[PDB]
Amino acid sequence: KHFRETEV
Amino acid sequence: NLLIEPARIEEEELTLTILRQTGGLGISIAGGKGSTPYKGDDEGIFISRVSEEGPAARAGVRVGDKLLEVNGVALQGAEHHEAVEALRGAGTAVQMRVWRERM
Repeated sequence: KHFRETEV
Repeated sequence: NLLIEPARIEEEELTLTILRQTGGLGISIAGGKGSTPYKGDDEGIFISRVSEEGPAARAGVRVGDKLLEVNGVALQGAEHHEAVEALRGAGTAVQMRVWRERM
C-alpha cells in the first residue's frame, strides 16, 4: 500500500 | 488572594472556511482508507501541507488537522480519491470541519 498525498 | 492559574485548551474541533483561489485551496491532504496512515493506525484524512499565505493559511488551517467534513459531508471511511473529489467539487467557500490535537 502507499502513502497517498494530493495537492488541492 | 492567590494568583490565577491559566486555562489550557487540550484539543478542539473547529470549522474553517477556505475561499478557493485560482490555484486551489492551498493544502495537500494525505490518508484514506486502505492507504498508509498519516498518523498511527488512523486511516483518516489529514492536512499534510499548508501553503504559506495561501487561502487555507488565511482561513486558519494547520498541518496535522484531521479533516472530518467538507461542506457538511463526513469523510469517515473515505478512500483518498473520494476526499480529493469532495474537495475539488466543494465550490467557492469550502467549510472544513477539522479535529485539532496540537494547540
